[PDB]
Amino acid sequence: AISKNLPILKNHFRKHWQERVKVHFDQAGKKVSRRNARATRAAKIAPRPLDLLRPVVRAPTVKYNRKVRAGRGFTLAEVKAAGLTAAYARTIGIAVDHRRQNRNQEIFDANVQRLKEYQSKIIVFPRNGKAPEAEQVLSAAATFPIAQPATDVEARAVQDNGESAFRTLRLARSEKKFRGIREKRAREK
Amino acid sequence: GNRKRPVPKGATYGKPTNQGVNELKYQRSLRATAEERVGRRAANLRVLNSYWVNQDSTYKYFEVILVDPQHKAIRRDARYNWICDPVHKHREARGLTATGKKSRGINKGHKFNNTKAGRRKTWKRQNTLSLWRYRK
Amino acid sequence: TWRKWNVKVNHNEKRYATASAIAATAVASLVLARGHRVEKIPEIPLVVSTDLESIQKTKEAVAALKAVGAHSDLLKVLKSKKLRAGKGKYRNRRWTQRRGPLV
Amino acid sequence: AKQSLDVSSDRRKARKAYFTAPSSQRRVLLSAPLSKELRAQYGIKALPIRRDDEVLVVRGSKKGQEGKISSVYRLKFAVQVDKVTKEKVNGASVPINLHPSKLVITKLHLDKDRKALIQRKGGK
RNA sequence: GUGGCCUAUCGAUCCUUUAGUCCCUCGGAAUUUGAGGCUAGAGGUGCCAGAAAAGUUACCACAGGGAUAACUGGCUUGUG
RNA sequence: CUAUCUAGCGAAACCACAGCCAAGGGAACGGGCUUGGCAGAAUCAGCGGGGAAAGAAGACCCUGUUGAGCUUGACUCUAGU
RNA sequence: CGUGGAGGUCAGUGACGAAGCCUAGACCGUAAGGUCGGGUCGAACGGCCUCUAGUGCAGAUCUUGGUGGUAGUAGCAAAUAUUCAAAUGAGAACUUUGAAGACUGAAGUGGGGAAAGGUUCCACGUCAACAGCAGUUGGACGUGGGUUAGUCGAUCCUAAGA
RNA sequence: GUCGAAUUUGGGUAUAGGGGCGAAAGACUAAUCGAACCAUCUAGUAGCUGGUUCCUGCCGAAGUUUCCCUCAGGAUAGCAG
RNA sequence: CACGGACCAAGGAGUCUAACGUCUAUGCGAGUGUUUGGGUGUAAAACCCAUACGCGUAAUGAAAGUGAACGUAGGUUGGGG
RNA sequence: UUGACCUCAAAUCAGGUAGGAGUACCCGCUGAACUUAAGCAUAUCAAUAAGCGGAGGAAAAGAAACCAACCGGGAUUGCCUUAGUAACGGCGAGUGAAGCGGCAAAAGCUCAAAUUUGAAAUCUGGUACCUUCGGUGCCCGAGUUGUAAUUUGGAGAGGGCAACUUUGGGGCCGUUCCUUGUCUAUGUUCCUUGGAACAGGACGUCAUAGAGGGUGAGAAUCCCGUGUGGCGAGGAGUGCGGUUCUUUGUAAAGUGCCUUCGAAGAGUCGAGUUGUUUGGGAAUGCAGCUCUAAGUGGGUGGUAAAUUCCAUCUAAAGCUAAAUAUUGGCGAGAGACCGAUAGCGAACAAGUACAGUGAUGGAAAGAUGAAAAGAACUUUGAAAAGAGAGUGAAAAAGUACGU
Ligand SMILES: [Cl-]
Ligand SMILES: [Cl-]
Ligand SMILES: [Cl-]
Ligand SMILES: [Cl-]
Ligand SMILES: [Cl-]
Ligand SMILES: [Cl-]
Ligand SMILES: [Cl-]
Ligand SMILES: [Cl-]
Ligand SMILES: [Mg+2]
Ligand SMILES: [Mg+2]
Ligand SMILES: [Mg+2]
Ligand SMILES: [Mg+2]
Ligand SMILES: [Mg+2]
Ligand SMILES: [Mg+2]
Ligand SMILES: [Mg+2]
Ligand SMILES: [Mg+2]
Ligand SMILES: [Mg+2]
Ligand SMILES: [Mg+2]
Ligand SMILES: [Mg+2]
Ligand SMILES: [Mg+2]
Ligand SMILES: [Mg+2]
Ligand SMILES: [Mg+2]
Ligand SMILES: [Mg+2]
Ligand SMILES: [Mg+2]
Ligand SMILES: [Mg+2]
Ligand SMILES: [Mg+2]
Ligand SMILES: [Mg+2]
Ligand SMILES: [Mg+2]
Ligand SMILES: [Mg+2]
Ligand SMILES: [Mg+2]
Ligand SMILES: [Mg+2]
Ligand SMILES: [Mg+2]
Ligand SMILES: [Mg+2]
Ligand SMILES: [Mg+2]
Ligand SMILES: [Mg+2]
Ligand SMILES: [Mg+2]
Ligand SMILES: [Mg+2]
Ligand SMILES: [Mg+2]
Ligand SMILES: [Mg+2]
Ligand SMILES: [Mg+2]
Ligand SMILES: [Mg+2]
Ligand SMILES: [Mg+2]
Ligand SMILES: [Mg+2]
Ligand SMILES: [Mg+2]
Ligand SMILES: [Mg+2]
Ligand SMILES: [Mg+2]
Ligand SMILES: [Mg+2]
Ligand SMILES: [Mg+2]
Ligand SMILES: [Mg+2]
Ligand SMILES: [Mg+2]
Ligand SMILES: [Mg+2]
Ligand SMILES: [Mg+2]
Ligand SMILES: [Mg+2]
Ligand SMILES: [Mg+2]
Ligand SMILES: [Mg+2]
Ligand SMILES: [Mg+2]
Ligand SMILES: [Mg+2]
Ligand SMILES: [Mg+2]
Ligand SMILES: [Mg+2]
Ligand SMILES: [Mg+2]
Ligand SMILES: [Mg+2]
Ligand SMILES: [Mg+2]
Ligand SMILES: [Mg+2]
Ligand SMILES: [Mg+2]
Ligand SMILES: [Mg+2]
Ligand SMILES: [Mg+2]
Ligand SMILES: [Mg+2]
Ligand SMILES: [Mg+2]
Ligand SMILES: [Mg+2]
Ligand SMILES: [Mg+2]
Ligand SMILES: [Mg+2]
Ligand SMILES: [Mg+2]
Ligand SMILES: [Mg+2]
Ligand SMILES: [Mg+2]
Repeated sequence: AISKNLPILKNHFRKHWQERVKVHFDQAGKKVSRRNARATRAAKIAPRPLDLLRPVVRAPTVKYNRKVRAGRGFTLAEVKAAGLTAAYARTIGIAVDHRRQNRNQEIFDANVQRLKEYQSKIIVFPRNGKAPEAEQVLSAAATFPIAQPATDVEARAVQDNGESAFRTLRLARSEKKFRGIREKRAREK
Repeated sequence: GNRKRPVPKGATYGKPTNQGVNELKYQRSLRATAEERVGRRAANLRVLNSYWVNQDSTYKYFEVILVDPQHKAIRRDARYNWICDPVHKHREARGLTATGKKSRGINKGHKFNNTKAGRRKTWKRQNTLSLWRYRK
Repeated sequence: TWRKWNVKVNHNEKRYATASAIAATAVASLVLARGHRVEKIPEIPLVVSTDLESIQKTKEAVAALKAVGAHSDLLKVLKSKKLRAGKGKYRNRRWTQRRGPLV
Repeated sequence: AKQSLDVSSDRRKARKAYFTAPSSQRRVLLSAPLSKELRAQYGIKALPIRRDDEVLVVRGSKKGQEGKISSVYRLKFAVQVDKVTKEKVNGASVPINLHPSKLVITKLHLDKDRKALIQRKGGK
C-alpha cells in the first residue's frame, strides 16, 4: 500500500462520491440562456440601462486596500450632498446603501462627483406619457467607469534627511512591544 | 424530559458508541412538538406562532396562534394574506416557524457555518465533485 | 458521463497551427496533393474581385466560381456522393462527399 | 438545409410519423401531379387524390393504362383503378394497388370544395 | 581521567512530568493568573522497531491447504 | 412375477482422448512412455477383478490477523432496579 | 496483423450482383493474415493517410442456446382375469351391444355430502397434439345447451376472540 | 405398540424471528431452524481457489539481506528491462 | 492413480475518473495558463477579450522575526570545443 | 320574576376547509451495519441507506445582535478561488471549513411597543339591486381584554416658522408572448440493364429550397416537406405604443430651520450540567433538566480568568423576484452511444405468460414477396400428404417462409 519514493496523496473519495458528480455539459447552453434573458430584459425595461449606478469604495484588508472597486450603493450622506432624496434616487437608477458610512473625504468627494455627472448625462421622461423615443444604452458601468486614483508624479527630487528607514521600522516595533511594561514601571514608581 | 430510544429491552444491535438508551435528547424543542400536534388537530388553519404559559414537573404548557386562510377577513387583508399562499402550508412541520428556525440553526455568522443555508444543502455542496468541459 | 470529452489546447499553439494552415494554401503542390482540381488554375493563391461579396443568387454565384477556374472542383463534389459503409447510416450520417473550395 | 429549430432531420422520427399518420394526414401524403393539359388550364402542380378522378399510369408495368379511381385505400397508402386489375388462376379478379405519386391526373372531380381548393392554391 | 581492564546488563510516536531559557504565542489593545511552544531528561512497551484482550463447541459454518496430521505404497531397519 | 425374445413406446448417470498384459523408470501402485509378451471382422446372455468407477470444491486435521451457537468476576457496555 | 465507429482522400467497387456463407482449387507473407477462381446469395461495401474504443478466447465445476455417445439400451412386472361373436370403421387385445368367466362383499370398487376445484355436467361434431402400447373412445379438441325456493342454507344471535 | 382415555379429530380463534411454542429432542415455527422467509444496504470484504482473448523480434530473472501479531502476506536492498 | 475440460455457436475479464512521480513531444519563456465569465457566431463548433486567481520568480525559524556579491559572483584539480 | 355577561355544549343548522396520490429535485425528524484502520472497541463508512412527517415549479435562504482590525467592507443564493489549507484525529487510518479577491444575478421591506378620544374613523355575514374575480344601500353580528389611519431604528413623533415641487381610477385600438390554420420554386425528356429506374449514359431547370422521409433498387428537380415571405383564427397578461370617458381633492406625498422627546420583543438572553453533533480545539450548533438577567443595556471580536479600554452590530416577532437544483411529469431538438444473447426486464396482446399461502419473483418471442399473385386443375391415397400443372425476377422465397 506504501511503496517507492512518491509524495503523500490525500484523495477524499471514501464516500459515495459517484452519486454527487456534476458535469457542466450545459455550459454552452446556459450562456445562450443568459444572453437570451438579457436581451428580453432590455426590451422589457424601455430605454433603461439594465444596471444601476454604483459608487467607488476602498477594498478592506491590508492585502487589497491599495485598490478601489465598485460598492453596493451610495450612502445617505452622499445622496444628500448630491441634491436629492434616497427614495427618488432609487427610482432614477441609483443604488442606495444605508449601512455604509463615510469617514474618508477622498471617497466621499469622488462619489459625489459620480452622482453629479450621472444626473447631467441622463434624461428623465415626464410622468405625462409623451415619452420621446431615445436610444437605449445597455450599460451604465461602461458609461461611468471606475479609475484608480492617482498617487504620485512620474519624477521628483531626492530628499534624504539622513535617517534610516530600516531603523525607523525597528524602533516602531520596539515601542509597541514594550509600551505595556514601560507604563507599569512608570505607574508603580 | 428526554426521549428514550424505543428499542426492545434496550438492545441496540450495534457498536458500543450507539448503545445508549436513556440519556438521549430530541433535536426539536418541546415547543415544536406542541405546534405540530395542534397543526394536525386543526388542518384547515395555519400556525403563526406560539408562546410559553406554564409548566410543572410532568408537563410544559403552550398557547398556539392560528390563522384561518379561508376567512374573507384574512384573504382581503394585505398585511396577512401572504399566509394564504400554498407555499406556507404546514409551516410547523417543516420548521419554518420561529422555534423551528432556531432548532434548524438558521442564523448569520461564523458560529452557524454548518446550518446557515440548510445543513443538508450545505453538506451536498461541500461533497459534490464539479467537472467542467475543459478540465481545470 | 464524466469521461473527458473536450481537450484543452494552448491558445498560442492553436494560432500556430492556424497560421501554418494559411501558409499551406499558397503552395500549389500541397493543394493538388489534397485532392483539389487546381491543375489549370493560373496562380495560387487565387484572388477575385470584391464585388463577389454582394452576389445574392446561387445561379450567379456558381457562374462566378466557374469563371475563375473552380468548375472542376465543383464537379468533383457532385460526382463523389456515396452511401456510408456501416451502422452510421441510421445514426443520421447517411451520405458522404468530398470537400470543395473555401471562399 | 434545415434552418428551423422546430423541424427535425431524424430518420427514426420521420419514419414513425409516416407509418402512424392518421387518416386525415394520409390524404395530403397521397397527392398526385396533374397532367400538362390540366397544369396549363388550372395553373397548379399537384392535388390530393380523390375517388372520382381519371388517371394515367406513367411508371411500372402498368404504364400507359388509364382509368378512373375506384378506391383510395388510405390504410395501405395506395389507390385502386377500376380497369387495372389482375386475374388469378381460379378465374377471379383482384385490383392492383398503385401509388398516386406514380400517376398523373387527367380529369378532376369538381365540387364546391374542390373549386375552393384550386382558388386557394392560386389557380383559375 | 567524558564511569566500572575488555567482550552483555536494555526502550519510539501520543500523553504526563521535571530542569533549562525567563525566551516566543494566546491573532481588536494592555496588566496579572492560566494555557500553549522552544532545548535536555524521567514515567514503558521483556511478543524487547513498542495492538488495550478469557473460555467452549460431541449442534456447528466458510475460504483454503496434500506448504500439514490421522490408511496403503516408497526410502530407512534402531526395535521386532 | 421378472430377467430373456418379439410389436409398440422410450429416458438418465457419466464422458480430456481412450480402453490386452509383465517388468522398468517415473510425483516412490501406467490404457498411453521404455523393453519384451503379443495381436484378425461383427457380436449375445451373465459377471462384479480393474477403470486408484460414479454420487459432494473433506463433515476429521492444520492454516486464515474468516464466522456463529453457548459459558464465565475475560475486555468494554446496557434494559431494569 | 485483425475488429466496431470517426475526419480526409481514391471524382474507389456494386442489381451486368455489394455483404455473408461453402469450396483434401490457385498465389503472396517466417507468422498474425492478405489476394484470386468456382458455387450459393440479394443491397450495400472497400484501399490508403489519420482519430477513437464496450477491439481478438480452448479452458474460468464460465453465461445462454443448440446437439451427441450412451441407446432402440434401463425399462413400460403392486392392487386375483380375462374370453367368444356381432356391429362400426381406411384401420379394433383396448369403442358399442350380446354371451360367458370373475371381483369389490354394506368400516364396499355401493348410494350422498363439508372443504378444495370451476364447467370437468349434457348433447352434437370430431382425432393433429394429450390419455409414457393402441384408440373409431375420453375429464382431450370444436360448437352449443344446462343450476328456477316465503318453508333447504346464507342472511339473524352470541362463543373464544377481533 | 396402544385402543374409553394425560384418547383421536374437523372448523373457529390466540401466540411472529433473538420472537413465539416446547410432558425438553436444540425439537417445532409451510420439503427451510444451534435463530424462518422476502427486498434493500450490496458489485459487502477476502494476505485465499479458479480464469485472464493476435503474431514476430531483442534482452532476460528470483526463492537471498533487514524490519513487520512477520511465518500461504508486505515494506527494504539485490538480481532484470 | 493431482484439479478443470462430452461436443458446437454466440457472449466473456487491467476500464474510466480525481490527484500525483519519472521520461518524451509541443508552445511560449522570468514568466506561463483564452474557454468561472464576457464578446461574437454559418450556434453545444470556430473566432476574440478585461480583471483576478494558480504555479513559478527567496529562503529559513515552533514563533516573534530576519532575509542572500570582500573578489572579472572566488580559489584549486580534471574538462568538450 | 325578568333581562344581560362569562364559560361550556347540541343541530342532516348557513357557508367552507383537511385527508389520498406523486415524490427526480426541496424543508425537517429518526437512524444503521457491511466497509477502512491489514486484528479491534474511539474513529471511519455517515451526520449516508432504510423508516416517518411537510411543500413548490422551484424549494429553502434573505435585507445583519454579519464580516472585519483595513484608507475598511455591506441582504440572500450560485460559479472560480481561498484549499486538501487553518483546524480535528488510538495526532493512527483518516477528516476538513471560513473572511478577503473575480464573476452570474440584483430589490427592497413591516409589525409589537404612542389617546381617533371633538366622536371604531375598521371588518365577516344576510338581504335588495347593479357595470358580478366585485360594487352600493339597509339590517344583525365581530370588536374597546383594541378593529383602522399614523411611526420600524436607515429612523421617527408632538409643537412653532418660511417655502415651492408632483398625481388618481377605467374603456377601446395596436404592440409584446403563447396556442393554431393557410398560401408561397424546378424534368418524371431520350438510350441501355431490370419484374420494378429511384441505376448507368446524354441533354436541361431551380436553388435564401442539394435537411429529412415516402414511392416496386442510391430521387434537389415524381409526392410530402425543406428555404424565404405573405395572409388569417382563438386566448392570456396591463409589460407599453396611440386615442377616449371620468377630477379625483378645502385629498395625498416630498423637501428647510427651531425646540421638546425618541416607547424598540423574558422561563428569553446568559450560566451550570448531561447527550448529540461540528474543522471549531477550557467545549461549533442543537436538545433535556437546574438556575435565571439588564437598559450609557445586550451580543460578538475562534485559549479559560480578574481589571481597564477599543471596534462592531441590535437577538429573543414577520414578508420578499432573479442568478441555483431536478434519474418524476408534459412538449421539443440531438449523439465518433446499442443494433434483437446488444440496448431498459420489455423493438412483439411485457410488468404479459408462469411460480409462490404471502411479502415478492419474472421470461421467451423481430425479417415470405414489389404485390398473396398464399399454388385453379389432373392424378395416387381413408386421410395427412405425394407426383404433375400453375403463380413469381427467384418456390436454391410455400405462412415449419430473407440470408
Ligand atoms: Cl452509394
Ligand atoms: Cl449364454
Ligand atoms: Cl503476412
Ligand atoms: Cl409477522
Ligand atoms: Cl525565527
Ligand atoms: Cl472539551
Ligand atoms: Cl420501454
Ligand atoms: Cl414468493
Ligand atoms: Mg497560450
Ligand atoms: Mg460489415
Ligand atoms: Mg577497577
Ligand atoms: Mg482574541
Ligand atoms: Mg519485534
Ligand atoms: Mg498488546
Ligand atoms: Mg507432502
Ligand atoms: Mg536386531
Ligand atoms: Mg502393467
Ligand atoms: Mg517401483
Ligand atoms: Mg488411467
Ligand atoms: Mg507401454
Ligand atoms: Mg510396444
Ligand atoms: Mg451386476
Ligand atoms: Mg469393478
Ligand atoms: Mg476443499
Ligand atoms: Mg467444503
Ligand atoms: Mg499471520
Ligand atoms: Mg465472533
Ligand atoms: Mg457476391
Ligand atoms: Mg471443409
Ligand atoms: Mg431486398
Ligand atoms: Mg470486452
Ligand atoms: Mg467457446
Ligand atoms: Mg487459456
Ligand atoms: Mg462447462
Ligand atoms: Mg424390461
Ligand atoms: Mg428392454
Ligand atoms: Mg419395475
Ligand atoms: Mg395387477
Ligand atoms: Mg377378497
Ligand atoms: Mg367375492
Ligand atoms: Mg362427460
Ligand atoms: Mg400413447
Ligand atoms: Mg396414437
Ligand atoms: Mg375444448
Ligand atoms: Mg388429540
Ligand atoms: Mg444435545
Ligand atoms: Mg468484482
Ligand atoms: Mg458477493
Ligand atoms: Mg540472452
Ligand atoms: Mg497456493
Ligand atoms: Mg484445487
Ligand atoms: Mg470433469
Ligand atoms: Mg466470440
Ligand atoms: Mg470478449
Ligand atoms: Mg487506464
Ligand atoms: Mg349544514
Ligand atoms: Mg433538508
Ligand atoms: Mg479492520
Ligand atoms: Mg483485511
Ligand atoms: Mg473482523
Ligand atoms: Mg431515505
Ligand atoms: Mg403542483
Ligand atoms: Mg428559477
Ligand atoms: Mg419561499
Ligand atoms: Mg434592520
Ligand atoms: Mg454579503
Ligand atoms: Mg464527517
Ligand atoms: Mg442523532
Ligand atoms: Mg485539539
Ligand atoms: Mg479553548
Ligand atoms: Mg421566509
Ligand atoms: Mg432483450
Ligand atoms: Mg417485401
Ligand atoms: Mg435468389
